[PDB]
Amino acid sequence: KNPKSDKFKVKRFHHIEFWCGDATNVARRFSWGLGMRFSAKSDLSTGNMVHASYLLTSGDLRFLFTAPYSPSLSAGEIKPTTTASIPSFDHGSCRSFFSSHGLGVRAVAIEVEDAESAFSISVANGAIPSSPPIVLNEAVTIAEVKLYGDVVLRYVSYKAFLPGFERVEDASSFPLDYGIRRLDHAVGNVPELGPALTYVAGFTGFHQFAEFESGLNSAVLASNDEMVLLPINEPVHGTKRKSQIQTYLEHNEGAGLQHLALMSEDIFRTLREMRKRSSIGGFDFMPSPPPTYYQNLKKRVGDVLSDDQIKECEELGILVDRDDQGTLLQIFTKPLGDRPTIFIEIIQRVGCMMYQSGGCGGFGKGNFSELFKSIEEYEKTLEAK
Amino acid sequence: KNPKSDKFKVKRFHHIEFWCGDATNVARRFSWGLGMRFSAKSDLSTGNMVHASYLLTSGDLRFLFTAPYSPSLSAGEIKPTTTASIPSFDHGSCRSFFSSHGLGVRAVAIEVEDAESAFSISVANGAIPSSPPIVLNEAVTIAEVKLYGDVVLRYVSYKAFLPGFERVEDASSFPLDYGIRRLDHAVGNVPELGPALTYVAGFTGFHQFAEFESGLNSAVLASNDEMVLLPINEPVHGTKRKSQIQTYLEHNEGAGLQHLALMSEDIFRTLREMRKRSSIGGFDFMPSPPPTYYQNLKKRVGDVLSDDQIKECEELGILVDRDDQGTLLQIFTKPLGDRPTIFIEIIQRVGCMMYQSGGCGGFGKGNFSELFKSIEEYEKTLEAK
Ligand SMILES: Cc1c(C(=O)c2c[nH]n(C)c2=O)ccc2nnn(C(C)C)c(=O)c12
Ligand SMILES: Cc1c(C(=O)c2c[nH]n(C)c2=O)ccc2nnn(C(C)C)c(=O)c12
Ligand SMILES: [Co+2]
Ligand SMILES: [Co+2]
Repeated sequence: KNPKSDKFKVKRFHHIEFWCGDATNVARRFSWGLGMRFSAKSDLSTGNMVHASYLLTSGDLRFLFTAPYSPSLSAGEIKPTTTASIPSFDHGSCRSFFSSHGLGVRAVAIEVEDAESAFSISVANGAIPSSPPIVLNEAVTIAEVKLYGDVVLRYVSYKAFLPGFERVEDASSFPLDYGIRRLDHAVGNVPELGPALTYVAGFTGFHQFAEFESGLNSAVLASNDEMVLLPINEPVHGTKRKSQIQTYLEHNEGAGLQHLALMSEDIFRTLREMRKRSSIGGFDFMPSPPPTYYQNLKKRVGDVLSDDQIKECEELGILVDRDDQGTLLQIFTKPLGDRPTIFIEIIQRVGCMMYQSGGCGGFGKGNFSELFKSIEEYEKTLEAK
Repeated sequence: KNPKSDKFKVKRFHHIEFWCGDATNVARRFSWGLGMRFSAKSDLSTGNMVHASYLLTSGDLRFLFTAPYSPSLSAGEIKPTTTASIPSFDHGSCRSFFSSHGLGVRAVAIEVEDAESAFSISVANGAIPSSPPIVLNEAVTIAEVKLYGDVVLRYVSYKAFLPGFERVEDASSFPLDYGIRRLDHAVGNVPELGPALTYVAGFTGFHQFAEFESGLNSAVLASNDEMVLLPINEPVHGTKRKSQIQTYLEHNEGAGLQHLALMSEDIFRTLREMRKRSSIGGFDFMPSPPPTYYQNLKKRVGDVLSDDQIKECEELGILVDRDDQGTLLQIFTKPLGDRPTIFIEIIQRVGCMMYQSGGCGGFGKGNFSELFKSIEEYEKTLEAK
């Protein structure tokens, strides 16, 4: 049941902004590791004396990497005379964010029909303001409200990347592509799920998205057409193995974005490409499930995936779960940086054709149980041996 | 003339430590871009609750990348009970360094016979102390004194990487190698050369190394066998084109390390490998000199390099200079990070065989003149056209 109760018109995920210490090195590492091309920049070479911002793209996926210059470079400036291309940026906030959380997501940006109205309605409905609506070059409006922790939800709307950004010279823009195409969902970790859900659903009108002992409780908020999907987790205390949600909050110094799920148009090719680069500057993946997990795949997805595709899932370490409507293939990277906080999910969904409906196949909640049972069977198999 | 006046026994460059915001992403980028393998780590997985440190190696070259965790993780600790593997590390200092300078070199480390005596003698001779001698696991002694700006000169001595570091698992250690073999020299930029030279030569006993209108004055300090080479630059003001040394001081917020020169055993192969990766996560190089520069190469190094090697220098953008004792091949990267501050030089020296004597061929000072004349001739050639 989707009551379609959005309080403003939301279109789709627009971009994700990382706040970095050095945006150059993070962006180059992500570009090689994820197969995203350098598409736009705003830095000293474009007249920005305030921050360095580099944009990577793959299909519709946009990752923005931003870091501050020395404040001394823009000492003469005031907000009305700023050279920053993102006027919500603030040296002090950026340094405090990164000092407090390390590398991670500052902004989850969604495209809306009218960012000014989205901001007004949001705050009228309980959102905590972060940056007021600002119109850039009479062409794009940006506004920001607090989402959770130090993460903001950013509204962007276009009259017809951003003004002040320059498209990147083809020589520096190598056309990497490993198959990633868009942001599927963006997941937050919070100390208390209930108040976080009430707050965000409160000011967006986003509804609970229906789903279907291991560290978390979660719920998913969704836009009208369910193409903007915002899951939120809380830890469950008093277990035997410590909650990874609690571990996150400790190392992140509080709530923040936990993982970004990136849709691939061919998850086999994405994972082959990413795995070739894991030890030469790219991203590492979580340890693969045991062969028992994959033997168990025939009995639950044998009608969707052939035996060859199931064994290709096994070679690549890919997980599979299924809804009543569709099938999901997924895998998780190790943490993106020094701290055991943010990671990335690669995902591809099968089914729910009408275009594919958002969230088709769920989010893989069933894989917590299947991973447990598969690890237990595998140990018993070898113990027997 | 080398008066061999070192005040303690200095062996060779040991390592260079970068202070980072996220050590994971900088280290992976450098590894791919320079062809250095992951060799050792000290982080949460080794019991270090204070900092993440990752060591890359190529031949004898050691790059250490370090970033702080949340101070909350080590709140219970005191220096006598620390889990840090580098006891001079300090959260506040590291955050201030990076906030002030961005990505750059915190420590130039040299191996000495006795780090405690090197520290005592240094301070007795004017060095400003930074971290007192500390003996690690009864096996290695580390001490630090101020060099210039927020850069320290670090002494390391071994009884027989560092205690508390673990060697890295072969799977995560891909044996990259593009030919780089050791640190040749490490160059500082300061506002006033005279007092910097007096200070450092004062407490080391290092002597001036003999050399042979464009932005700088420089001088080179050297150890007894001239294998530790520490050039220092100051800007020259009142020129037409602004001094790149002054630009550095402005964007770096004061003095600091300007470039690291990395010796290659085959600079042609290094530059081919590095240039293939420039647009896929590696390092970019300065714009190549015009063809006139390379036509002029025959008249000054035609006796050292064949016409094929000279045209291979041209394909790769390599510079050539020569002393009265040896020949030098060199090239410069664009800045390593967001700010126009630190960069890297790749170098290979021809001559002075006895082993090769340090500094053989100089540092390429003659290339400032040759680059000017070559750019002038090339423009006149095309202007004529
Ligand atoms: C992150 C994750 C998801 C996931 O992505 C979501 C779960 N709920 N929602 C809304 C989601 O987006 C699904 C199954 C998983 N199974 N095992 N693991 C281990 C490596 C610890 C997971 O991390 C894991
Ligand atoms: C850095 C550099 C050196 C160098 O490495 C040293 C010069 N003196 N000492 C002690 C050194 O180590 C030599 C010649 C150069 N010619 N042109 N350029 C332009 C790209 C701006 C240089 O940057 C350049
Ligand atoms: Co997910
Ligand atoms: Co040099």
